[PDB]
Amino acid sequence: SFRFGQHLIKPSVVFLKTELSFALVNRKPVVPGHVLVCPLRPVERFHDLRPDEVADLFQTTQRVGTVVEKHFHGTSLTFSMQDGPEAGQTVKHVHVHVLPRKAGDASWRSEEEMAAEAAALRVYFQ
Amino acid sequence: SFRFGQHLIKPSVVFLKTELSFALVNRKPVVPGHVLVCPLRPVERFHDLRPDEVADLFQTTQRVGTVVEKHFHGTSLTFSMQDGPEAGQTVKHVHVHVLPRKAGDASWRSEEEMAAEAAALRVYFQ
Repeated sequence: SFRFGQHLIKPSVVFLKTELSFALVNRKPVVPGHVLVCPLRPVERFHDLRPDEVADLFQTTQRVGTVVEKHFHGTSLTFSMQDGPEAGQTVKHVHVHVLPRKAGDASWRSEEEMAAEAAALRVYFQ
Repeated sequence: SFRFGQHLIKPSVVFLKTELSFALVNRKPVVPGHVLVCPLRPVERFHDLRPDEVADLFQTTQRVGTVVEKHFHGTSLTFSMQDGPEAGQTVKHVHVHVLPRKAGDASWRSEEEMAAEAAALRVYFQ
C-alpha cells in the first residue's frame, strides 16, 4: 500500500514510514543493504517536493543510513539521488539510494528474502 | 570566511549562504556547474548533523540544484553525498555534490574564474 512510481509496494518490504516519507528494500541491491528512501507523494523531480517533504526525506535518509550501515557492517555510506532522465532515473519517483560502504568493494532475491530483510531493519526503528 | 574541512574558503567563490548552510563552486569541476552544498558547521559524518541542519542542507541543495541546472543548461541533476572514508570522502566535512546533467555526457581553473562563476550564480538567489 505504498506507491513507487507506477508500482504498488507491499508493506512487507517497507521498513520505515514517517509522516511524509518511507523506506523500502531493493529487489536488486547493488551492494548488501542497498535501500531506497522515497517521499510518500509521487513526484518525479526533486524540485517538485515541498520544503517539508525535503526536510523529512533527508532526515529519514539520515536515520535509515545509520541503521543499514550498522546492520550490514559497512564503515561508510553513499547517498545518491539521480534526479531526472539524463541522470539515470528509471522509476519516475524521487528517491535516495542509500548504500553501506566498506573497505575495498546475481544478487537478485525473492519477495520473502526482501520481507525478511525489511523485518530485520524494522527492529532498529522500534 | 567559510570553513570547509580544514580549508578556509574565500567568500568570492561562495554563491549562497543560509542560516545553517552554504554553497561554493569547485576548483575541480567534474562537469560544468559541479557545485558543493555544505553545512556551515564542520561535521565529518552525516549522522553528526542535527535535524535542523539536515533539513536546511537539503532544502538549500534543492535551490542550488535548480539554479545550476538552469544556468549550465542541464536537463537533469545528480546529487551524491560520499559519507565517510570507504565512500570516497577526501575532505572531512559533510557536503553534497550537485551536478547538472545533460543527454550523453584539464577542467581546472583560476580563483578568478571561480569567483566569476559564483557571481553569475549569485544573481539567481537575489
